[PDB]
Amino acid sequence: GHSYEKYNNWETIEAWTKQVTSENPDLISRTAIGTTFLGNNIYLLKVGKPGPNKPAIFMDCGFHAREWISHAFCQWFVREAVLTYGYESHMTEFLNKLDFYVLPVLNIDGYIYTWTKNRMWRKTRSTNAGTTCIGTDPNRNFDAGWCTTGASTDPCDETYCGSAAESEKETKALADFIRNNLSSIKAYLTIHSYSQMILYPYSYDYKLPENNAELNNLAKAAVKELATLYGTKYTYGPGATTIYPAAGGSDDWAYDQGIKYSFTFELRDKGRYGFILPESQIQATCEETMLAIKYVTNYVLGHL
Ligand SMILES: CC(C)[C@H](NS(=O)(=O)C[C@H](Cc1ccccc1)NC(=O)OCc1ccccc1)P(=O)(O)C[C@H](C(=O)O)c1cccc(CN)c1
Ligand SMILES: [Zn+2]
Repeated sequence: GHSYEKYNNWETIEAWTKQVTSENPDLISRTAIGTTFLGNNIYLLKVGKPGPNKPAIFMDCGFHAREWISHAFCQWFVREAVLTYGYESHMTEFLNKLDFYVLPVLNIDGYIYTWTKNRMWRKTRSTNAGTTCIGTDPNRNFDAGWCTTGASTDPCDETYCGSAAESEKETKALADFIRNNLSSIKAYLTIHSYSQMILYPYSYDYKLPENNAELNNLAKAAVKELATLYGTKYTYGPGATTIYPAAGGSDDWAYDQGIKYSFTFELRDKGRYGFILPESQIQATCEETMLAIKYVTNYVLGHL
């Protein structure tokens, strides 16, 4: 069975996407935007009060297989949305005025592998010609300074950038969807762990985005807001200087598509447990993260 305070395997998450949609058809619709390399369904949940000509925010989780708290957050977010709609004024206004496209698990094949074989797997599970080595790093697979830095051209490495930009069915599916909905998508949020950061462009180069002052101010406010709940401290900044230059990232790509608010989140913790964050921290992690996501949403809506 599904639990919002435990990590759920894909079979369970999948069943959840069907159930939560069935239980909230006036707030959620489920579509599939493609299949993974191993034929799993890439579900996308459209969360919001249905209406014509609505702007939208896109959020994905589960790019990297071992970052389990990421997957957990997308599920937590959906429940908060549906349970509080009509009662909490902000979320009610959010869902009335816009749609959240929530993609709960992008790299499903990798996620399954972390359950069945290797808890520390990161990449996809696609095969590579000429080698037994498996998988491409999805966050090096986008058309953003593709493979020019912070990436490997070797299929055996954890940062393999792929045979070409969007060589992975999963990243192609995500890019295709966003490209088809550019007119409506006003912000792109991509959830990772760990390190407690909010990153914004650019990561593929040290250059700064045209609106970097605004993004910095937005990130600073979001981290302040996050800290109010449990005191959790995040840092923030351009990806390249805040972690390290890394080309082919989905956040850089989305931004260069014209999506002016594009952020990567790195959730708890700072390395005590790392990727193996205990389920006992799921609730608190998700609750504080909600505050930052809602803050960003409120800002974006107020600046349409
Ligand atoms: C613990 C997290 C910070 C993950 N990092 S990781 O699993 O250790 C692998 C990652 C691989 C890499 C190679 C070359 C250049 C940059 C990054 N290494 C890394 O982040 O090392 C730094 C580090 C290590 C431990 C704790 C904090 C920071 P991530 O979510 O996988 C980081 C993410 C990525 O590597 O795709 C990322 C790095 C730079 C910029 C962005 C924004 N697009 C996103
Ligand atoms: Zn990651």
